[PDB]
Amino acid sequence: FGQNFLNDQFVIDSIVSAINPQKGQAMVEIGPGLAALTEPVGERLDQLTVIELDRDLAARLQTHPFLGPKLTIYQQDAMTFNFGELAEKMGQPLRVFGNLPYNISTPLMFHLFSYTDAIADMHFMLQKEVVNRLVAGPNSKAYGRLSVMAQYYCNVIPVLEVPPSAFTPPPKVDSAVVRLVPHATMPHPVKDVRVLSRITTEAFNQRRKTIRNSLGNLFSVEVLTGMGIDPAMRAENISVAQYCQMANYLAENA
Amino acid sequence: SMQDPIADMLTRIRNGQAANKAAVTMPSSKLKVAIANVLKEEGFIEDFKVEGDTKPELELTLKYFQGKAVVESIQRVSRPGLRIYKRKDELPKVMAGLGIAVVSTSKGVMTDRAARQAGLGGEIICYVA
Amino acid sequence: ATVNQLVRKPRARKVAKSNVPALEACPQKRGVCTRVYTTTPKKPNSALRKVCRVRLTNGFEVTSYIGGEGHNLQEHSVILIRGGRVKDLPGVRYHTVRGALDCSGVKDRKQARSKYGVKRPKA
RNA sequence: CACCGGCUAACUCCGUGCCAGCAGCCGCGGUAAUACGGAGGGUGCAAGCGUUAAUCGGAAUUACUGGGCGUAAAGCGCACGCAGGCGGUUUGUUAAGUCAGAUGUGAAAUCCCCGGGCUCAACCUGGGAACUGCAUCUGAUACUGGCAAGCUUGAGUCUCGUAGAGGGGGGUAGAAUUCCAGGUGUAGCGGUGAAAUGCGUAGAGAUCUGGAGGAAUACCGGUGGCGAAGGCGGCCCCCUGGACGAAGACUGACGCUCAGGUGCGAAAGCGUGGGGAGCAAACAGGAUUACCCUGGUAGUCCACGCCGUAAACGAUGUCGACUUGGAGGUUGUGCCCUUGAGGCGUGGCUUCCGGAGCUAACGCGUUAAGUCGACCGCCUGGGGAGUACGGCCGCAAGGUUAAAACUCAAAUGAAU
Repeated sequence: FGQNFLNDQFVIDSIVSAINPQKGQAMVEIGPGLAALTEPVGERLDQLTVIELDRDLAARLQTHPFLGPKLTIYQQDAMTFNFGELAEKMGQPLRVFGNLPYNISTPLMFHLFSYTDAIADMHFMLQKEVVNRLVAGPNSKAYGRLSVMAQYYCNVIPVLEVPPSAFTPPPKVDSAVVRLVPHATMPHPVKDVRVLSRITTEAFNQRRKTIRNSLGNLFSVEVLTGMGIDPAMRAENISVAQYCQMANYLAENA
Repeated sequence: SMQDPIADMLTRIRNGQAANKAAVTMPSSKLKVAIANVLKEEGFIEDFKVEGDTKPELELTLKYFQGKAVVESIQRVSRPGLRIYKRKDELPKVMAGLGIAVVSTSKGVMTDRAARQAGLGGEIICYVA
Repeated sequence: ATVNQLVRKPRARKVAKSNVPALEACPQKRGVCTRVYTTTPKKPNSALRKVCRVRLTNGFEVTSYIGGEGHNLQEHSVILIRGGRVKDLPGVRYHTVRGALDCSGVKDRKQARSKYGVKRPKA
């Protein structure tokens, strides 16, 4: 089937400037493709570690004119392997970026948030519908599970908007660039992250009713009153910190 | 419901002329009879007749010259939603004098020229061209 | 529509909006140049048009156009502006009067001199 | 002094080459430019000529004179109804509106007409007309209003019937899916383009017998019917609203429309409590290069409250009157002879063609988008925007009322 690469030159100047790749940082840009996003990397990085799932691209990618011998190429799926392995190889957290099919762009950051320190900052370009939810806050309609989980790990900052007519066979949606960089310290640490996911999933699965029965499958009114959580407000009104409060309580108690 | 019978009479005349009818009928009243008499004297209709005792009905006979209706355009001026009165030296003229205007003065129903002759004003009922 | 409806609520005229608000119903105004630069026109036109940013005595601050070929404007020049917009230059609605205050007339003009502040060739 | 591409009176040469520049709008300028800069010639005004600002006109573009709302902007989702606007026909009375005459006033100047004075003109000045208005007296009585008495054709009441998925409540029946328990029986079933997750030797799937429970009513069924609209479908009973027809009797204008107000209002969604067979947002898995397959929660169901929105559409407000025809459907009734689906009539609702007329066209066409009257709602270039701020309403989601700055020279409808 057909993918839709970025052609307009005016747009891809902000992206390059925003990343500002210097010398001495590990860049792991997945899916070079036609190198449309690495060719404007001509300030170069004396090296880069590239990952490509296709051997045909890897084969007809080892020479180019000038590329040749600066980068090491891996031919395994990024979703499968251990990024942190290539963390003591250099000795610093890796700086990465990509333009992946929005379709596969969701599972990677949740496969990358686990490895933590081996990662310092990220700059991906995602859909506008999704970017707004990531930087969203309580009491809106863009507030959801994705916002809570992502905000628990790192900081989300939009970087650049791409109007639809920048790509060849341009789609019906708008794309965007956000900057995320993991927190140095957790404002609200949770013993078991999976329990936090369990609570948020259950609460937002009945997003439109009060938590007295939306979340009453596990809790009770007087318990939630104990922690100072109003039992008559919808799941979209609960702040991230509060969502970490019962995350701690459900492990502290039974 | 029915809130203006004079306009109803005028519409009956107009629609009958447009459809080449020979005569029209309608429920009668004094005002309608006076208007019919003024129309007949100016040669716009042939004749009018009233018959009936408890429910009189007025019957008008229309008039054509040669494959043409003689009543070119008949129009109601002062209606229940807006009434029009004119002083003696403001009475209008229709087709610059070729037509008539029906005026109701203190001495009866007449044409604009007759009212001007008698030096009266009144309420304008209709324009007939 | 109906007479009764009009009696309850009359016809209302739309209000006209002026095209030159910074003039405030004055034929001209005096201002001080803050920046002198060059800008490009909109599509199907190609040039390097000369404009300036001016601060007026009434506190407004606008962009104005400098017609003719050649000028001597810099920072802290005192000029006089008038109305009139430039079509293929979005955001420009005023012209600069050549030959008044610190703006000089165009050199070597011979036709339509009075629109550019050129004295009659003593020749 | 301005101008000479069109609007708009007046044309050629040289220079430059999407530069320099011009421009009120449409636009001109990349090598012969009547559009940029100079020159020759010409056009219009003239002691002035151009530019800028501001008001009216053109603009019927807020339409009283004088516009619109099926598809271009524009009929509230639907009904009831207070204030308000309007109101059939006859007689009498009154004289408020209305009309006629007169009197008082409406400063002078100014505007208009006929004259007079500066050598003319501008300017100055005599007399008149006008100042459309208001008040007070005296009359007129056709029309509207008030008051009194009538009338029956508008509107209602009574008597007998007809058709109908109109509404609320309670019973009950037969097919099918799932589950349970029994029989016969041995190894696959299901699904896909092909497979896999999945079910099965603790006997599945298949075929027969018994039960449990929930949701919906095949055929009839129609382009058919009922309802203000949303909508309404097995059978039986109880309570109940409207429409229509026949003959006769009765009341006597008791009417139409309706801003604020009150009520009803698909689906999704919410609160308290039940129920849960099938399906199925979210979710959990399996694949292929979207869409697919296997499980499955909220929900769909019931009682009682909330929400108040839809391409809630005939994109067509309610009431009344008038204007040539032809094919169908459904539901009453009068008269003759009578095997009557036999002939002659007379009502209600509904579908499709098409005449005059209307319309930009498409099209509408007695169920009007034709010819008229009464009242109400709404519109004013496109985007920003049905958005922001404020008020009211809501448990929440949100509903309702509702701008401006800025930006463009178009956006749009029907037909070829």
